[PDB]
Parts: sequence; C-alpha cells; structure tokens
Amino acid sequence: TFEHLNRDTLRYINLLKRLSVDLAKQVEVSDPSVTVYEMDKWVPSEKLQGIL
Amino acid sequence: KGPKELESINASMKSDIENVRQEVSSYKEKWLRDAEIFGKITSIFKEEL
Repeated sequence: TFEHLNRDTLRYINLLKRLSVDLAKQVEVSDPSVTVYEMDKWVPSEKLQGIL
Repeated sequence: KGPKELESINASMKSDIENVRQEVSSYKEKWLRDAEIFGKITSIFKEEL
C-alpha cells in the first residue's frame, strides 16, 4: 500500500505542470488605448472560470 | 469572429448609421435653403433669358 501511495503521488504531481493542457487563447480587447498585448494576461471569462 | 467584437462592431455600425442620418438631414436642410435662395435670385435671370 505504501508503494502504491508513493507511485500515485509521483503520478499526480507529474500531472499538474508537465502533462497539462489548457485553453485556446482567443484574444479580444475592448479598451482602445491598449495597443500591445502581453499574450499571457489573457484569462477566461468569469462565467467560464466558475464553471471550471 | 468573437462575440465581444461582434457586439462592438454592431454598436459601432448603429452609431454610424445614426450620425450619418443626422448629418444627411442637416446637409439636406442647408442645401435646400441655399437652393431656395439661388432659385429666388435666378428667377429674374430665367425670365430675362
């Protein structure tokens, strides 16, 4: 049982950062002043964030 | 296209149609007044010709 727990802990912690898959990153900004976009500050809409 | 950009361009087209209608009405009134004055002046010229 301890061996199972250790192996599953490695599997889990491996699965968050490395083996992850995220959104598509479609971009649209409303403010007219902004002209350059960092392309990483894009977040999903609150309606999607809560559901996720 | 995206929904936010869609609503934005829709609102923009609505505002553009509104402003175009207003400016067209203003220019039509101005042209009508000026053409009325011009016809009042040119009546005598047409009668003479």
